[PDB]
Formats: sequence, structure tokens, C-alpha cells
Amino acid sequence: NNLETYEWYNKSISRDKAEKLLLDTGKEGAFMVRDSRTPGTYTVSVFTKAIISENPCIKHYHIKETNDSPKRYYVAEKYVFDSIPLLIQYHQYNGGGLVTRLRYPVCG
Amino acid sequence: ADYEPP
Repeated sequence: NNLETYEWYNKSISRDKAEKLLLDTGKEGAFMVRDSRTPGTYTVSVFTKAIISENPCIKHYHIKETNDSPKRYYVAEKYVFDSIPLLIQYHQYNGGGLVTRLRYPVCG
Repeated sequence: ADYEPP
């Protein structure tokens, strides 16, 4: 899955640490990803950087997988790719619909 | 329901 090797896929951590660490990293785009327990794929933990007061709006998503080619994973409802990372790249170098889309891989 | 539903 060459996912745990990227700059955002942790291990045995869980969105908890991702958020616990992402929410503490304070990086306008700090994100990670992990394969939950009952997940049919992997979940990404993203963390942006809000102006002020409002406070950061960190968030995570589960890269939904399908049965096409390539589109194998999707973190939205149309964003399907066979490369969570690419998908990540997509959710960063494209439109995106999640927390200011992917940006910075704060991979613990 | 258990993961920020995109």
C-alpha cells in the first residue's frame, strides 16, 4: 500500500493520535492516515490552520475504496483513486471537499 | 457515522 511510508500514514496510532498530534502540531494542512479496524481501506487525519479565535479546523477522512480502475479509493463522493497518496495529492492539488483538502503531511 | 463523512 506504500501508504505507511508516505508522510501521513502512521501505524497502530489511530485518528486519536493523529488528531491528538495533528491538533497539537498546528500545521495549515497537517494530515496523516491509518487503516482503522473495521475499515475497508485507510483513514486520513488532516489538520489545517484557521486564522484566529475560531481555532484550527483539523479533520480526517476514510479513503473509500470501490471496484473500478483506477479509482480505488475516495475520501468524498466522486474522488476515487487507486492511490490514497495521489488521492491525497488530489485532495490538495485539486478541488477537494475536506478540511481545506490535504496540504501538509504531519505524519507523526 | 464514525468518520467525518466526506
